[PDB]
Amino acid sequence: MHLMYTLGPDGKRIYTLKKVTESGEITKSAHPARFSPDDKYSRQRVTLKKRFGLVPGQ
Repeated sequence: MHLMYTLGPDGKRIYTLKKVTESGEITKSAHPARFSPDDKYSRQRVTLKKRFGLVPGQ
């Protein structure tokens, strides 16, 4: 039962994951406070289906 959907900032199904390879720096898609992390807005089907591009790096 992997892959999660969020309806917070908008309300749809923010695609993401929790498994080991769950998004990048960010906790997973969605917004952390300001347009930063992928948010699941990194066009799915790209890369390798892992994470959504990440952003809140360090």
